[PDB]
Amino acid sequence: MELIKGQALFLELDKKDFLSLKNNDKNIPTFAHPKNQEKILAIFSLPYKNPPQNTKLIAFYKDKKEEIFIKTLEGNYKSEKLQVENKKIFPPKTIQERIAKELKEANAIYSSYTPKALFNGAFNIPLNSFITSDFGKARTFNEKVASYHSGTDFRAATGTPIYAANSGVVKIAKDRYFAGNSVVIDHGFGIYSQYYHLSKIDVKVGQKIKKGELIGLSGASGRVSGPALHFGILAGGKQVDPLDFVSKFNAIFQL
Ligand SMILES: NS(=O)(=O)c1ccc(Cc2ccc(C(=O)NO)cc2)cc1
Ligand SMILES: [Zn+2]
Repeated sequence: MELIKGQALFLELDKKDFLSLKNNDKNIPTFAHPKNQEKILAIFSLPYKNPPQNTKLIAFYKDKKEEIFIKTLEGNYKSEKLQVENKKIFPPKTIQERIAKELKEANAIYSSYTPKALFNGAFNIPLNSFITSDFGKARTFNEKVASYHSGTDFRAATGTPIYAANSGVVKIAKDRYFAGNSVVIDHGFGIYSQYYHLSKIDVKVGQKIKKGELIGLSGASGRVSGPALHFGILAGGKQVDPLDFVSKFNAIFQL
């Protein structure tokens, strides 16, 4: 199989006698296929930055094992050559402490695996607008990736109401260093949606939020280049192309 970097893929396997699914060390969780009772699914994701050239997964059954090979593609993402160089940014201690603390808080959440669906059918978009900046835009020195846009931006004047893309539980609902006012929602099975740069937050940590319910108003918090909504999806432990993942998830779970 082939997969473009920064994308997720739904793998399908026989349910009967299945014991586990592995990638070296790492176990990969599985969930039911919602339409076919003889199948199970797993989500597999390639990082954007520095992915392997190929990946070999193994599914262990009682009777036998099944090898899955996946080749990484580069895709056709927009990229610009960086001119300066990263050097390294030297922020003041107070900011470095804040960033490092927020990072830890995020990793703990992103590696919680909720083994049931908290969603309700298909994802919807968080507002009815259009994309102003795409997933995957890269900056390169030495044709190696220095940075990339890890979500997608939708046009929004400050104050545009923003709606949950699907049901779940809120896990983050506060001002954070680069993200501004942030909401992150757990949808189950390790799928998280992300809403950044809000001017207002209307939900609370631990709250159960239904699809289409209001979660805030858009703003420009944390942003240099003007107001906009940044929407992200993290799944299989990585940031992935949100519109790509939404169309693949919906093809399977549309009620
Ligand atoms: N540790 S932290 O402060 O919570 C933290 C660090 C990095 C990021 C990634 C990120 C941020 C903003 C944007 C963006 O809006 N593009 O328009 C995209 C990605 C998110 C949160
Ligand atoms: Zn963005």
